[PDB]
Amino acid sequence: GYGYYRTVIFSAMFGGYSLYYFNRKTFSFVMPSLVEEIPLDKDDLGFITSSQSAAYAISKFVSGVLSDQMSARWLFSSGLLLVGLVNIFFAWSSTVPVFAALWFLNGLAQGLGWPPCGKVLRKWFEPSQFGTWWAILSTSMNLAGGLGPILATILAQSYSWRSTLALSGALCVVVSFLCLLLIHNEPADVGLRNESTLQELLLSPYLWVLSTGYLVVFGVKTCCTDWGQFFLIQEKGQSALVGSSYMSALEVGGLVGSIAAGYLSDRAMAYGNPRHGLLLFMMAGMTVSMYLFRVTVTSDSPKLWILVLGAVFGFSSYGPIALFGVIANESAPPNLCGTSHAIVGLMANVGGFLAGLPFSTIAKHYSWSTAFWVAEVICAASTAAFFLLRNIRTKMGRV
Ligand SMILES: O=P(O)(O)OC[C@H]1O[C@@H](O)[C@H](O)[C@@H](O)[C@@H]1O
Repeated sequence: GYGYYRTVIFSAMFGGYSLYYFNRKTFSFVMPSLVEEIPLDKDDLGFITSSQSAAYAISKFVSGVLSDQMSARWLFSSGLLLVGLVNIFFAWSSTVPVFAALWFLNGLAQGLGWPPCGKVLRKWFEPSQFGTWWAILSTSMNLAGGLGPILATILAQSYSWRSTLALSGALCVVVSFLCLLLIHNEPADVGLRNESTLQELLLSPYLWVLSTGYLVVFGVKTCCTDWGQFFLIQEKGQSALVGSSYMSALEVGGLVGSIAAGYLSDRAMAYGNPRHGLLLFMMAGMTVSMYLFRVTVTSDSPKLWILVLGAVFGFSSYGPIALFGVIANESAPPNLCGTSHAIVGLMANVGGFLAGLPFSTIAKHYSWSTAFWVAEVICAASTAAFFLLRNIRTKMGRV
């Protein structure tokens, strides 16, 4: 029965997480213009991305493991300020080692944003709305990623990427203070108030199936998101604007996938779970759309086909992520939640890392088309393996 605190703190969290994701992907968008200005090869960008992904994986694992020695409001503000500062210092730089270092510091700082977001969510809300509130808050990433790719490309006509990065850093710095002044860790303003072992958890042959299902989906999604603009600009003849709009159309369907995965899971169709069929259909759609994008798209093709393929791929790729997040927590052994998700998140992050330097060097050796061929083959093999392996124990922890 509290008022206006829920609104203020929720808006603050939305803004903060939007800025985090916008900074990471603002490097992602300025990559082509940086390549045009600074003559970077095909394997330095992958090196930078891989370094950032590894740093983010380590930071996220550490922050998930240690989530008690914090105030949940100083950590958030410090992370936002550090991200803004590293972006500002990234704006004024030329060489490759500096880029890699200043982006391994950004990836390290990026791990302190999400873990403290739940420490206020669990305390400011009744436990009957946390499930939907998590899903509502998770769309900030899609909102931030569906606006940047087109905005930066359409603004770079008269202003260089340096101005964009500097302004993004300044905005992050200011919103750091604006969010430190508003977020409340726990309700204390006027006065408000409310067997199992690791051996038996790692040995269950379902955690690794879920984990590899996630190292494959996340790696494929990250590789496609990061290199679709380059695949469109080079090889097949399309302008830079069409390539940028592919990413924005990818996140437009991603928002629908995350917010409708839960709706389609429990309803309609209802060991195993009554979501494997939907998950397999989503994976098959992700493979078919990626194959069609690789083959059908040519120099002469209406942009509507490209946008439709991007939206379909986004919908087919952002659904399994939410499905995995739900299923891992639901099938986790009792009193082992959180630590049953840290491993899954760590392997998803390492799969995202695998789509950096190795993908870049595969493309550099032969072509982009071969790299996407390998990605499609991997996805198809994983889908077939999932389809063959359904009746396995999903009650890990004790039997
Ligand atoms: O993928 P990131 O950058 O860790 O974003 C955090 C959230 O991203 C969502 O996509 C996952 O389903 C959540 O479980 C996760 O916490």
